[PDB]
Amino acid sequence: AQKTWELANNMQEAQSIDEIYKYDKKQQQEILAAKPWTKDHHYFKYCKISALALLKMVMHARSGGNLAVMGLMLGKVDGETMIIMDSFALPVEGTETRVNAQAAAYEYMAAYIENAKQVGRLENAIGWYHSHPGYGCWLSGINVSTQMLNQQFQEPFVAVVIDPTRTISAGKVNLGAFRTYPKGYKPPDTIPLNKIEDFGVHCKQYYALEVSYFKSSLDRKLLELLWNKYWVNTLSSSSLLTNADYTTGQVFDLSEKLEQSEAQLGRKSEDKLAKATRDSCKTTIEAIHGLMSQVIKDKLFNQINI
Amino acid sequence: IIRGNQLQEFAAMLMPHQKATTADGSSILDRAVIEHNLLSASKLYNNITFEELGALLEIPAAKAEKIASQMITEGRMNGFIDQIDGIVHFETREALPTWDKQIQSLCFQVNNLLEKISQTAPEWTAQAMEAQMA
Amino acid sequence: EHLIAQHSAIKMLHSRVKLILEYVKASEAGEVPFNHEILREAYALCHCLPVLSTDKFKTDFYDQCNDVGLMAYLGTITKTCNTMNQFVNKFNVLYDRQ
Amino acid sequence: NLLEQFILLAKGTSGSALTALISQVLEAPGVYVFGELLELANVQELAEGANAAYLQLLNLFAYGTYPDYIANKESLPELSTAQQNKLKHLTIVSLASRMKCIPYSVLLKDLEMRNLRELEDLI
Amino acid sequence: HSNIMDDPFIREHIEELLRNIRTQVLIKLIKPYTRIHIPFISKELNIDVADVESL
Repeated sequence: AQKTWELANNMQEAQSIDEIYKYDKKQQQEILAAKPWTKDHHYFKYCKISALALLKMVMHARSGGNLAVMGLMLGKVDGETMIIMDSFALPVEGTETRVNAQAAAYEYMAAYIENAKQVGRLENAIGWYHSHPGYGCWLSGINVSTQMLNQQFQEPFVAVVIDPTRTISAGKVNLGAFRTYPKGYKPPDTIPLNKIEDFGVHCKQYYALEVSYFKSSLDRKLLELLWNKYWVNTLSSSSLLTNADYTTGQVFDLSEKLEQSEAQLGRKSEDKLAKATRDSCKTTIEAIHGLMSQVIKDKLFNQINI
Repeated sequence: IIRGNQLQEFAAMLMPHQKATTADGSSILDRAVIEHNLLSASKLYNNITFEELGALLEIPAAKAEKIASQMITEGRMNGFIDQIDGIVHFETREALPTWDKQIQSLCFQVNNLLEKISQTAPEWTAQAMEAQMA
Repeated sequence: EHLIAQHSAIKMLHSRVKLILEYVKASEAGEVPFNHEILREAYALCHCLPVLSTDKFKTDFYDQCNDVGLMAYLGTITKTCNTMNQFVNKFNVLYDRQ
Repeated sequence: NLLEQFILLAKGTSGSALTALISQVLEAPGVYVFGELLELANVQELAEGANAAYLQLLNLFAYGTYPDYIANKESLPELSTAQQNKLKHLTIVSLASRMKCIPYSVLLKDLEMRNLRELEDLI
Repeated sequence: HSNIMDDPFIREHIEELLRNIRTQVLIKLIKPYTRIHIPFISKELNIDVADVESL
């Protein structure tokens, strides 16, 4: 590998994967002083949840069984993205449809944050999460009310809803990050029927962020080196067939976005053509990545022994 | 696949009401075993003609097709029948999914073989791993 | 970020195969005792190495390659159109004929 | 593990008694690789005498196939119906290792079959 | 012929029947097949070849 891969890993220095784990205090102070989310309202669109935070939240949600559980999530912000670096449980007692956090959670919050600041946890609380055991991931009326209350005073705040029952029964995590609109502000204007069917009655009162996950380099190495079923599943992952339907849906809404961009460019100020081009480049890049994986597998397995 | 010669000792112990012919010359016993044979034969074949299907099940050409179409439409077996050329297609693999399955099996054999290597001569395996750096 | 994961998986497979080959060579030479079952399983592993080299597989692989090529073409066209719009917009305000 | 049973009973026997055990090995179902049995006093001294025919038969069952048996049918001893089925099964295994899509023409010629239906029953 | 094809309310509606049952038999029969002979359908429906094509 010599010079080629010597600086390509450089374990002495944090890689580009571990960049997000560094906390810049000055940048955080500058962004919270500027308050760019006050002018717009659909500002934050992405929620990046760390692997450990997602694992802890999922395990807490499942530990409650059929009873609701809740906790807080630490993190920061960067541009239009809300990054969640950790999560921590609350000592609350709830029923299958109601969790209150009466008097032991509020002392635990402050005491746990004070304890965490002692051992080098520079992040502050960024959100609150609770579980919906068996009725989807959505914001109820009181959930919307408390989200408004948290957002109006503690400005950066995202509500995460988990569903342990569907997570277990489907094999994939069911999670959703949401943000709400101010009281009596922004009433913007087959869709409504399904929208009220899967969301609550307050469909227009809150919006859903796009949830993505990340992990560090050490986490990636430990995970891929944990079991033998992780490199076997990489050499036979077979993309372009596991998620072909997602690709077709992306092409469809790409076509809709291209039509909108064509309509806009013929004559609020968003430059839709650039976003459509970015989406097209992204989906084409996933397609080419899948083809590269197939080519590598063919060269590795088929082209051996005549 | 159960042939008709190992069931003679089973039909003797059956209760008298279970040995009732269905007015077609075939008893109850050699109707469930026919359906079982056909369902098991769909796990060894990708397609089979009517004449050959009626060679291991008796029922040469006219009743094997009727039973085969009867098992389908009831959620009992997967397949479709091409009556023009007389062939029943059970399950066809799509090449590329088979390629990934065989890759998974090949990697499984690699892991299992190395497991026996480290289980038979553990002292040699440790020396080999350290020497892999050099 | 993707080729590195592929590289790590291939490196793990390469390490396993290298260790198996080293054991086979040691059995050939004499350092380790002759284990018939292990060598039989190694022979079976070697006999399966040309994985699915049939003509139908080749046709399906070519179909997949052509589909990805067309998906790349439609989208290379989109990027070129976006750059074209950008250049036209930048050119209009400079060489305006008013 | 079944071959290990015959191996221990064959650790000391020699002559006609040992050769009888060889026939039982080829007749026992589930014994398809005779690897450990072939590294015993058999190969050490069995190439001389009237029992050398069975030694050639054991080598044929471990490395050879059914076509390799027709060519030297005169030298090799007769085979019972149970033993012939095992030999035909190993012929299919050998063809499977070379190619993963075996045509019916190759199987019919090698196994000396004439009816397509009875070939599929064997497979 | 003395209890069914006597009143006008059953004899007139006996043609809507003897066709719904034949249609449902036809649908279930052709479920597993992909290429099926029309004369074969005629035997299973006890009607001539011409009427099977019309159905």
